[PDB]
Amino acid sequence: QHSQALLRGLLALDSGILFDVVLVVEGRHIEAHRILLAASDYFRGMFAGGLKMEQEVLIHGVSYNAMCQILHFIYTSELLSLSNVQETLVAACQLQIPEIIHFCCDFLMSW
Amino acid sequence: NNTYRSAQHSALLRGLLALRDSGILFDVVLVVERHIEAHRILLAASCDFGMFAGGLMEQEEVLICQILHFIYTQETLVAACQLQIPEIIHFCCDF
Amino acid sequence: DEKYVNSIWDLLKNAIQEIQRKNNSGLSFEELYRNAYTMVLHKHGEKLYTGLREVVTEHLINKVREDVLNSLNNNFLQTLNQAWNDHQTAMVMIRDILMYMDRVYVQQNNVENVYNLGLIIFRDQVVRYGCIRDHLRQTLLDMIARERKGEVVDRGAIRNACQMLMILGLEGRSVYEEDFEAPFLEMSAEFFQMESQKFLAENSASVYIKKVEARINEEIERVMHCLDKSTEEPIVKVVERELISKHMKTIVEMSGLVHMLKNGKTEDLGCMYKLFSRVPNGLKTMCECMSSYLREQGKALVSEEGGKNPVDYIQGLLDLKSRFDRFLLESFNNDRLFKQTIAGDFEYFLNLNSRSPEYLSFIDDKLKKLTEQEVETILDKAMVLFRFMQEKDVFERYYKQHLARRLLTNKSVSDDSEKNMISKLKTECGCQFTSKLEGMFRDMSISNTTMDEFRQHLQATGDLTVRVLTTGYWPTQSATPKCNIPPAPRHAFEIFRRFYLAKHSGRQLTLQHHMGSADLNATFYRKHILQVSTFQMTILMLFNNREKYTFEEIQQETDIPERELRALQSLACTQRVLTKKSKEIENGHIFTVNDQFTSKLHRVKIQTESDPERKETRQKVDDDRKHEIEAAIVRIMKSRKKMQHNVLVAEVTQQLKARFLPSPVVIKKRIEGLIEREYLARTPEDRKVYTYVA
Amino acid sequence: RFEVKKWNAVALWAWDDLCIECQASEECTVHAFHFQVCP
Repeated sequence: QHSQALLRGLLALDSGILFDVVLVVEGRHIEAHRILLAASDYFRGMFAGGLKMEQEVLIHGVSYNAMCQILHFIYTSELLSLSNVQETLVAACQLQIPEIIHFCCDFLMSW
Repeated sequence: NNTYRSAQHSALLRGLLALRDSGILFDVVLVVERHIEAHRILLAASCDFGMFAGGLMEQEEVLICQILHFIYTQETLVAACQLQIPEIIHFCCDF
Repeated sequence: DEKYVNSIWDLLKNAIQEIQRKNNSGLSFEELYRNAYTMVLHKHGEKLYTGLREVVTEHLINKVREDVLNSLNNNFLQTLNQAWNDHQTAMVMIRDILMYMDRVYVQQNNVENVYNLGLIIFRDQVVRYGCIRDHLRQTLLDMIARERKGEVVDRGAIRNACQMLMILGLEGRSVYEEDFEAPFLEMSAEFFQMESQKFLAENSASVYIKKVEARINEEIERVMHCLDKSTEEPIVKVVERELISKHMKTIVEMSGLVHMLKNGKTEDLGCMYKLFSRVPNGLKTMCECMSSYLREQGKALVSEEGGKNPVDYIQGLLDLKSRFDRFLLESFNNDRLFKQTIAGDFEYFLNLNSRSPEYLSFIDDKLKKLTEQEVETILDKAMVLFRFMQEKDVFERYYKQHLARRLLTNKSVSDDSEKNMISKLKTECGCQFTSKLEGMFRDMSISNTTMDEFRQHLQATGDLTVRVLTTGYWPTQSATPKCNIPPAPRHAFEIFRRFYLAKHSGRQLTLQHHMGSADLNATFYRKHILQVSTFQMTILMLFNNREKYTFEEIQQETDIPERELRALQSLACTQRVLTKKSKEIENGHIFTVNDQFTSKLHRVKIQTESDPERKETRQKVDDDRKHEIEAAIVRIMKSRKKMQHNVLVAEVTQQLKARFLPSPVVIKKRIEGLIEREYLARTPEDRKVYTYVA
Repeated sequence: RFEVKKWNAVALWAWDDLCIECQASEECTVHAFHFQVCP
């Protein structure tokens, strides 16, 4: 439960604090925690594995719709709407999280 | 509809520990007495920082081992009393 | 578009050069991943994988080989180590950028991951190379060789080197095995063989074993420290052989086991015991060499000198047992094989002596008057020796004879001491043997009871001491001499005889006059209390008739066997007690009454097996065994009508070995006698098979 | 002069043993035969 409590606190940092990293997938500047992102593997390789480490971040690629759900998942482990599924799968291929890929596949199977 | 969920992040917390072992992205460095780099994000979440988030941010080398370990994964009793953490309290009481 | 992916691949590959080289910046990782991400989606991810492999190989050939070759002169290991660290670092970071390919295309194409691929390239272009590997292997051999000589070397470098080989081996360890592992084992092997050859010059067992044990610890350390455990296990086996197996028997005779046996060096033997305990058949060769010595020493003890004191003979063997028992307790750590070795050794030389049972029957000397506990342990040791003996029946007969003597003379320290010996005999023998001894005790209970009954009879009707003997239980001269008895004692015996006839119906009184003495008086200048055999008593009675009595003359009237009339030679004995020749007994020897004999005490007892006795006693043993097996064979032949000769002799000897080992050749003769006496009947199908005939 | 005194007579008394049946028990004991009417 300690890891879960720590996790809850990490995202609560929801308090507009420690949001050193700023993701940009479509010109829009959304905020995120660099170290916390480096715990979840595109982000892991974005900073710790990144060479220009100077990303505190232009993801570009997929749209924010999918990325918003991707971020909504990496925080509090909660992903996936009927209108927001295929793009999330594509975004789940950019970020190394198969959970979202699996989730979208099951959702597509369902609908 | 069925928005599926998975709390496997419990490799988020694991990665933060490996990040510590890799000695990388150490936003802060704790001056034990000697220095020991740490991550304010985990510190603030583990114990409420107030301190780091309370701008107490001008101190890159904040001046101060059993606690830090537990976070990412006699004196301990005193530290737990000083910094109230229920899990550490229970562990030290059991020990 | 293929040109688009080509251009984006070039950008990614140019950035890959950066990720691979020490400098790592000047680019946005996201772009790089995007390149790889799009390429995989554009069916060019595997194309990128091959290109990545190409630059990885190029780096490990152009930016590595030359660098480590510049260090062929010196610090090759350190330069190679640094290159390995740099390579591994480059592999993980390029992997953390080309991870998407591993995420889908690498597992799809069923190929290895970026890092795995990089390591394979390294163990093909750098490590495990045509020459670089050998340079590393030899320098590691040189490193451990100096470590063997004690030359302080950088064990960290050796450890890093071997560990690096393990990492290159990945899932397997073949890399290290074919790089330094096998060379180290053979190099260490000759290292120990040279050490053992150098030791062969010292020719001293103790220091050899001590430093050999130290070598085991020191060598195994050199391994678990910088050569890990993969090479340690083989070493534990290699050093043990190249240092000890070659001298498995050499060390035994080099100080030496027998040297330790002679000086009772239990501490040195303990080290040798442990040295060969970890050696296959190491204890075996030590045991057989020890048994060889024990055989020699025990045979020397068994070998008679003149004949030797039965007490000393048994005690010598008891002392021999105690020494090796302590050796097993300490040096051989109660090893079961060593125990079995010593046990068989004693069973061997002990039986070589047929007088061993007679000599052990030692027990009589102990029973014939240390504390009770010390005596008990002495009896126990003799019992342990009796166990080694196969002549159980012979010992029982000899002991029961001595027991009967002590019982008749009622001089045993305590019947309880006898009871204990009898009980111990029962544990190591049959109830038959015990019943004989038990019956002897019952007889004594009757004798003392009947004696008082006769005394009560004397009082009722208003110093004879009859000792009734139970037939069988007590062995007696086949033929009682039936000599005349002094009238007064004889008349009194007639009264006890008629008393016993009435008291015990269907029971006679065969007087064994030869057994028993009396308080005979004799003129001595005054009389004296002389303890003489009933035979010597009748002689003095003749002296009452005639002071001058000749050997033959006394026989003509006492009716005593000329040989037993012994009595006259003992009575004369040496003319103090009686004047006859001083000791030699002959017919022409006339005996004159002697009064010169005297003593401070009025009571003076008068002195009263040899080749003849021992011979007849052993013949009795043989005759008993003869009838014994004959009966046993018929018994089982009756139980199992059909019994094949070999089967019959096998079961018979097996069921009888407990008390004695029946000789099969004589068994067959007795078996043929049983065949003649109906019973065994040779079958037409197999004469060996015998059918029982009531 | 030489008169015998306190004579320790030793007389082996004899029947004046287990029957074949028992010989081939000890508890069993002896027209006298060792071990429903007398024969």
